[PDB]
Amino acid sequence: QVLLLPFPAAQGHTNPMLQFGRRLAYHGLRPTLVTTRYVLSTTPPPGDPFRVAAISDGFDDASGMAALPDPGEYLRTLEAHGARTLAELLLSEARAGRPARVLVYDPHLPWARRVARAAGVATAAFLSQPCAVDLIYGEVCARRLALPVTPTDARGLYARGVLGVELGPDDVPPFVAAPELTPAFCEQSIEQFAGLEDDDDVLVNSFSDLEPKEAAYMESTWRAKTIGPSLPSFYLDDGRFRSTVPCMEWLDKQPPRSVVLVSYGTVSTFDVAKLEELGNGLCNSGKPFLWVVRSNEEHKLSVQLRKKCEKRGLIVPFCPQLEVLAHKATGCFLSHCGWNSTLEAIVNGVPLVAMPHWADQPTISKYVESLWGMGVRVQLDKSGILQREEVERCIREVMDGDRKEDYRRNATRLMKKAKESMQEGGSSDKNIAEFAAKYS
Ligand SMILES: O=c1ccn([C@@H]2O[C@H](COP(=O)(O)OP(=O)(O)O[C@H]3O[C@H](CO)[C@@H](O)[C@H](O)[C@H]3F)[C@@H](O)[C@H]2O)c(=O)[nH]1
Ligand SMILES: CC1=C[C@H]2O[C@@H]3CC[C@](C)([C@@]2(C)CC1)[C@]31CO1
Repeated sequence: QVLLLPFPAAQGHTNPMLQFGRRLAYHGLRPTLVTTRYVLSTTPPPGDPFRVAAISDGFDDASGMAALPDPGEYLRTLEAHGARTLAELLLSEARAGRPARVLVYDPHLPWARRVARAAGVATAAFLSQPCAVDLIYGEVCARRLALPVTPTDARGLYARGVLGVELGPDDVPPFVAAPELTPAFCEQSIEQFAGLEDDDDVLVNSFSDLEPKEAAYMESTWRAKTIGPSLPSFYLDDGRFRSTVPCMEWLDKQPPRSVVLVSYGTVSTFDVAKLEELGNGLCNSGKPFLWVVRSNEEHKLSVQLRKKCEKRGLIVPFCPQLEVLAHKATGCFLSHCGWNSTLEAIVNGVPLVAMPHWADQPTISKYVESLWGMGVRVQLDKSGILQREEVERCIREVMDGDRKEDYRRNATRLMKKAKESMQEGGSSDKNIAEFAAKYS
């Protein structure tokens, strides 16, 4: 048995780990998704070839995140209850005749390691953020960089050939460049790396052609092996689809490369004025657009703005984002540049307009714009606000610019390297097959 333990609830942690698990099953391993009782009760299971098992974060009936909006407080409770119930699960599983061969875990759950190790179970950390950000956190954890991290430290990393781009103040990861803003997330980001060297394996959802210096450093410093992009094999053109979702039918009616997909992710919240600038920007661009506005956010949307969006947009609460990104009508993606989103754009060859909020997004956005060349980043005004004119300018810059073809050329180029990495003999595929063999 292979246990897979993502950060619970966090869809940006769970899909990639599930896809890695399908490849393990292809090689003969048996994967089990481990998740909270709440999420189990309130979500269909993944299905074959996965078993499911449960632990508790304390809130088996309510959402604990909702209950404990203070993040330090939630993490503390997840740790107390998760660690206890994971220990219980490792024993109950052995007693049922399914002893865990390895626990693959998100090291945003640092406690998972100690519990597995004390139960005698091999451990494999699964990093779901890019090498470039991972390694900076790593440098802090290893006491080679002090907090706060500065553009000067970043420039040393670039000068040493470790980072492939020079990060300015808006590009350094804010959790360690401005730790005061987010104390719990700083500590969580850094503590990923505490004890990592005791792991049997360390894995990262990226591919080495995308971040070659950063992946090489992560490997020689932390034994990190690239196993991504961890996406369904169909999108990767890997031989060894079409849904009925209504928004796909709308998209079927649009001309080729005409549509802007717009999504700011599952976590971040936008206030009314910010939604107003984003949505007016979209309407003002004159492009068709599929704008994802979550159920828990849509009450911030005025009737007027909503009516303006009807002329050539469609607003939905959720879309099948991979399917949309693979669709012929889709011309670019205005994205917060979460890592999962960015990798999905890359595998589909879709150029990006980046509008980062935090975590790894500012750094990712800088790579998009400078090293990868597959898009542009929105420039906030002097006081930190995104204006509708900037949203509109960037959409039009990517879709009608003199550099329209540069963004497309790079996105296509990187699409092909991403597919190669995950096909048989590719750099990521090889690390997957090695891991598979190790535990079979
Ligand atoms: O309508 C929808 C909306 C989303 N999805 C899918 O949900 C996932 C969103 O992941 P992404 O990394 O872009 O956003 P999120 O989990 O906020 O990322 C956090 O977690 C990431 C991983 O640690 C991190 O890089 C990032 O900074 C964090 F914000 C991605 O697989 C989408 O395809 C969808 O299918 N339909
Ligand atoms: C609330 C939360 C959400 C997740 O998604 C976001 C990306 C990393 C992150 C620290 C975490 C894994 C963990 C904390 C998060 C808050 O930043």
